[PDB]
Amino acid sequence: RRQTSMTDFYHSKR
Amino acid sequence: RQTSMTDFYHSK
Amino acid sequence: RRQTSMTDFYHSK
Amino acid sequence: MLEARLEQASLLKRVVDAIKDLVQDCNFDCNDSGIALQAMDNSHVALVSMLLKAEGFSAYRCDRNIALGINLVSLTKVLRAAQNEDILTLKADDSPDAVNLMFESAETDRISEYDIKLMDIDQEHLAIPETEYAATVEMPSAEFQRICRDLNALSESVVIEATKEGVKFSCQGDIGSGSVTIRQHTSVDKPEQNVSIALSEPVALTFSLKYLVNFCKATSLSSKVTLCLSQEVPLLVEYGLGSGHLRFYLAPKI
Amino acid sequence: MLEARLEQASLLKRVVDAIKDLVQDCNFDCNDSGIALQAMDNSHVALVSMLLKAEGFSAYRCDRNIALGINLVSLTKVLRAAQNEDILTLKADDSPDAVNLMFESAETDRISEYDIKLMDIDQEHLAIPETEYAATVEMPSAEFQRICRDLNALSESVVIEATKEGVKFSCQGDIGSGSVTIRQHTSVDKPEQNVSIALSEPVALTFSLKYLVNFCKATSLSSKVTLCLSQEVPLLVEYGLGSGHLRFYLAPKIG
Amino acid sequence: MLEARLEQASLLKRVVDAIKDLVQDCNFDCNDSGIALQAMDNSHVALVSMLLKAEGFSAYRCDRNIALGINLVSLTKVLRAAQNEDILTLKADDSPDAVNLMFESAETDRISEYDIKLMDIDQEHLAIPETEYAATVEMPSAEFQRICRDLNALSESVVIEATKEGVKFSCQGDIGSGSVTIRQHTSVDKPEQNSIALSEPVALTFSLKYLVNFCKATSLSSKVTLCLSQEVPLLVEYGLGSGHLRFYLAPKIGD
Repeated sequence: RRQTSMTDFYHSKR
Repeated sequence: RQTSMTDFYHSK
Repeated sequence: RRQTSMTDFYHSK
Repeated sequence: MLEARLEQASLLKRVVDAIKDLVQDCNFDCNDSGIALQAMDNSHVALVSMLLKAEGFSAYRCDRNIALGINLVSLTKVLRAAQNEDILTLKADDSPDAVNLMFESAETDRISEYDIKLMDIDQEHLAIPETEYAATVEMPSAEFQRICRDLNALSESVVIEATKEGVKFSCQGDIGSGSVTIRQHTSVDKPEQNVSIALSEPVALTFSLKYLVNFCKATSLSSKVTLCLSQEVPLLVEYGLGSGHLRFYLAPKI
Repeated sequence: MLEARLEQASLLKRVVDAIKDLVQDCNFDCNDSGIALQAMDNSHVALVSMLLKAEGFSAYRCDRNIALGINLVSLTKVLRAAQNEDILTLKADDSPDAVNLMFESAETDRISEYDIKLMDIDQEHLAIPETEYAATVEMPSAEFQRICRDLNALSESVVIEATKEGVKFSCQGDIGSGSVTIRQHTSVDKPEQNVSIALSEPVALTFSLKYLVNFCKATSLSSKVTLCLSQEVPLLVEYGLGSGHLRFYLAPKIG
Repeated sequence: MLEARLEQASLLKRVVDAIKDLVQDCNFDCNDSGIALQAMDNSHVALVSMLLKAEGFSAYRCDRNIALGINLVSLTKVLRAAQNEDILTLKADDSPDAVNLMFESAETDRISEYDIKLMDIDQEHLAIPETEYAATVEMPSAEFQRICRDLNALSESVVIEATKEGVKFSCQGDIGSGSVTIRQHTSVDKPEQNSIALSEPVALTFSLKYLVNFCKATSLSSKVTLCLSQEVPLLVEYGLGSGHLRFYLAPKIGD
């Protein structure tokens, strides 16, 4: 029903 | 003209 | 800037 | 009900590829004799007749006759997943809704299994009486395929002319006219590459080249093809399978 | 500043070929450790993480960290002019506007030189912590590629199921249903055919097959592929490079 | 009138393949010297000049000069029906409406016969005087073709610049700038030779798409000759054994 995103699991960094 | 296969063989 | 033509160099025969 | 084991998955792949472009949806009729097929194209111009004999399978079992209605495009999609050397097994149940295909390889213990949904096909079969043909031509299948492609490049129709000397295929079109003449040719060295003509009386017929080109997609099934001609009957193009046959019938243009 | 030389250009070409169809524009982050790359696709469904360590180069020199923004399609166009055997050298200056590529061939005296303009790319980088995966499957890369293509012919999604038994890839679609099961297999003769499964707990996840098919374009980089799965994190598909690595991360389908 | 027999059907097939994408409809002028052809492309930027000498045929006979106007696409359709090793025979009469093609194979007895309808073509031929070129470069045809494709991927134009040391092909474009330098290389090798005969250095610019079209003659010879001087078009010559196939390319000026 939903294709998840990589950003659902790992937070943004610099 | 192009003939048909059913012109040569009956359906069975 | 300009593509020359073959006819610029050789004349008709 | 049905459990049929092919030694090389290649045979089935070749057969399906040799049928699918003429007829997309076919009934595979399975009985104690093996797996048979007969289908006309949508225009009723050509007819395919396949027999895979039960002797050709490394364990053939069919308890009750059943027609497996299969879309050959889907079947091709599934069959690409097996290498030519995979051990292939077809299975089906009593009132089957799907056909089970299993591909097995050696030295891996890797298992491939597919369940292709069946479809309902209303099979109109035709009675084909045994015929004594005026001309019978045995020739390399690749040679016939090349001739068909070459003449199809120029025309939609081909005139086939069988005489005691040899066989002429001729065509004409907007670009011009072309022809290929083959004579009876026997080699002791390489007889895969022989041309035989058994002829009681000369014969000349016209046929659609697109259908013959479709027929020639069976070239991979045998290095040899047989053409059977007489005026009052459709052309027969036969490829031997080893344990069965694949025959194409083509109605002439008159 | 930057001078990085490969003895065999093939490594770079395949790497670019293994990345460009998933993400077109990438920053090559250059530092003393080597050349790294991390990029998400436009849908943020997959993430590429490449490392070419300084160890694999003839001569690695970089006094200042720099991000080289490169369009990989242009890079592929330029790299087509280099044979796998060609000696390859990347060079860049202090605040570069372009990267210099040099291809050298043996027994020819032929030298090819290209100056590829760099571009400004705002790439969202993610912190990926080291994970202890519930299942780790090492298998022939060509086998995984074949499985992915075969099932992609039939469906958009694949269920990967890792148990003590083996690994099952299954799919469903309009034509029907399919599955491929591999058991952990050890060959005394030829160990590229090996399938090893290290599993602490069974795991079952669903993934997009088109992304996996794109991943499998890295098959030419290694005869072996490693699949790392656990229930709560994206799938990891890793190809070893010899002296570096190429990792793909794929977010699962859940509903 | 005309009966010309080739021992190998390959020569004609390759020759037609090397012309058809440059000029589609051509007049084959047949005389006692053999079969010649000269045609400009639709833009009048390039000119093809072919000579198949009567010596190259196993039986060449021409009682009367004849211009055979042929659509080369139809000719390719018909020539595909002959294998490279087939004995090929052309025939034509005095006022012909068609050209007769006959393909015969050995150890088979199969004969193929085709009559291609001719067309009326008004082709403007140009007088090309014998020229003393400032630079003459002999190089492997496959190498020139590879260079042309590689640079055509990156640019519309290529500068060909010859000095005593060697030959530089350079280009510029949106992606950046590139160059390939070949040095004069004499190895016993065979077709790897690269020779430059130069009286004066010369640098001229040319369209890469036309050169890529030229390189479709690569199958006719392992060697290609580039002839350059400042005031005349570039000559790209492929030797045939029987004569020659020449392409002339007018330069780009005032960049």
